[PDB]
Amino acid sequence: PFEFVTYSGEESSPTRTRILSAALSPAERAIFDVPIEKWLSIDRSSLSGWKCAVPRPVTIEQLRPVDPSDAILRHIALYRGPVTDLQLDAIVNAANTRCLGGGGVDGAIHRVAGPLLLRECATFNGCQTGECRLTKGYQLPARYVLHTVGPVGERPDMLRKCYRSILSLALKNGLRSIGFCCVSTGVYGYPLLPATRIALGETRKFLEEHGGALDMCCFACFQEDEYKTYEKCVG
Repeated sequence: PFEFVTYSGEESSPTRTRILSAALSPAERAIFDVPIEKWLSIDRSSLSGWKCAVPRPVTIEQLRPVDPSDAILRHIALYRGPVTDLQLDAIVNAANTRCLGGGGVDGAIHRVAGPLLLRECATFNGCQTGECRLTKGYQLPARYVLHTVGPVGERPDMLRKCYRSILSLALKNGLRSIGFCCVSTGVYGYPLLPATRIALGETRKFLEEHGGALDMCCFACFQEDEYKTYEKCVG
């Protein structure tokens, strides 16, 4: 009934051309051609080209909410592991401005999802800082990927704007569960604790104003320092 909103903002190309010129099998081409709106509910195993690349996905049912009693914290969990394990409606990819893969979480999301993720990214012209692109998740257990570009260094309005762009696209398109990674921390140099407070603060904001639209915001903390910082902040 609705066309998805796939970019939160308003609108090198040789590389994009080369990525898009690569041959596809007929089975891969059929996956790539599924309309973005249908991917959420399609039976992915009905497509002969598809498989899930994560042997034991983590489902909503397996996540421990921070506090079941609380109207907000029943919808938040922490996960000790990579965001790519999470079988949710979307996971967040901490991309760069080119939005064509890279190192760290960007690179691992591309490896698990398979080469169609890169190909879909090559159909649009990058992602501005503060904004979010939506793509299918291909071989990930999660249905979609929310590609966001965080700021370099400690720019709080810009980082807030990432979390807003992500949560706003999720609400508009009916994505009810989101797996977050730690945007702008590590090599982009946003200090970990202040970044974490922005992430949790914006998420709380959304959960207060839009209770019946979001079932679960999961914060995947692959590293120990990330996990302990989030753990201390939430309870």
